[PDB]
Amino acid sequence: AFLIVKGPSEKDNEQDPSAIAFLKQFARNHEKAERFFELLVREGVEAIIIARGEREIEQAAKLAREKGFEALAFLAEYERRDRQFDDIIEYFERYGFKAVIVAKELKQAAQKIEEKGFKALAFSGRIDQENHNINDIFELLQRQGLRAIIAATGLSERELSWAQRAAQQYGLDIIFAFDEQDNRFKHFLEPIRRQ
Amino acid sequence: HTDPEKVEMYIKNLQDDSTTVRFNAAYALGKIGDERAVEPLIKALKDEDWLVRFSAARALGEIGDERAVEPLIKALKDEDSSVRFSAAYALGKIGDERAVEPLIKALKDEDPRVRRIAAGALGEIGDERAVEPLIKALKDEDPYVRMAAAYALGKIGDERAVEPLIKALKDEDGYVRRAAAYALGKIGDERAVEPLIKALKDEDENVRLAAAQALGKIGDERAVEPLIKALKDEDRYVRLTAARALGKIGGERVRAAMEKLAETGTGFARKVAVNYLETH
Ligand code: NA
Repeated sequence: AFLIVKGPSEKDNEQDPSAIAFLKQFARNHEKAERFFELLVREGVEAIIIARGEREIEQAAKLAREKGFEALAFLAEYERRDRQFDDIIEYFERYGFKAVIVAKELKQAAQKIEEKGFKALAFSGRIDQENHNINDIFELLQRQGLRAIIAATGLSERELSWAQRAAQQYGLDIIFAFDEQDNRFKHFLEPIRRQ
Repeated sequence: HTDPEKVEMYIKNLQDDSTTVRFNAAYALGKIGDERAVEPLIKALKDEDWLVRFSAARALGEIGDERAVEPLIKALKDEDSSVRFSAAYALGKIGDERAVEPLIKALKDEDPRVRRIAAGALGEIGDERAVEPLIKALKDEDPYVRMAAAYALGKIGDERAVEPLIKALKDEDGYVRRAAAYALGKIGDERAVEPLIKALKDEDENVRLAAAQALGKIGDERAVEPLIKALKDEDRYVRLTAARALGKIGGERVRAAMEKLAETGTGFARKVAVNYLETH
């Protein structure tokens, strides 16, 4: 699937046309993106946690809590298993996340989550042949404090490369948990990507 | 095929009145790289929307044409920090020496990522003109700039950075120390041996990891024994690195330190002493 979560919020368009414009490719309503644009601005998420599904998250959340970062979670997580979906909201309790993205294109029982006072969104999409650069969400998040990515354990060599490639192309750091030789800092050794 | 039907199609969408269609056409121009798109994106470097400027700047570095340098050079002074980053990133991807002095100015930017990427860009260009300004960026308050400046100073490999990087092995952040150690390893100066030896006693398991690999790159023998106690490191990879870094600094000094570890060594220190004394 593809779905993000949101904390209870409190007090929160401005001078920002290009940012909400980039949300329009994936976000549906024009005010849909407009509300999820203010998602990234207020808390100023400074860390993106990338994972798959569970003890991996407490490692990266510790690693997100390892640089004074107000992190934002992202992971695959496909099917149901008690809690999980229910514990999505507890990530904000346990780890103190500012938002959690979960990657079920249909069904999309988002009202299972937003019933208990947790704002949510909807789909986005995966592999695409250079129609719309999805990766620039890192750039909009970068302007909203995103100083580093943090890759939890278990990410495939593609998701590791994709997140490390996103670390290069957007001036973001990435923290691991190839991940043990010089490739742990490939985005810094090679700040500019290649062929 | 890289048919020009899609090429000139996105090209005409750069003057579209929709922001989304503009930068999404600029991104396709970068992924296509057809050089018939240099001038249209240079005009898009001043689009009223920053993302179209960001995407066109990035796409100009994706095509890799000399005609984008001076436009991106002016795009370094853009009002939007992301466009400043994208232009500094693209200039590093083009790597033309015209961008050195502008990126040296971008080393004095306000976005700690533009200065970070200007450092990384100046490292890719490798112009020795950028050495002294990068040394000033070893004092930038942002650690990612100090670290990117250190990485760029090591990629340039100019000896002028050795002692600035030597004093950067005592920086409060462990990532810039990771870079200063990796940098001094690439530069391979005998001056850095003693400070990297002291960096082997660092609290960070990554600074010890780099300082071990650095001294393996330097190939100096004053760090043979400091690498032996590094073979008793609590971090697994610092141990394996010192095993790699000692096979580099070959000779009898490492051999005589192996026969005393094939005899009286324990743990991982004995593990590689026998394997080295096997494969001399
Ligand atoms: Na994504």
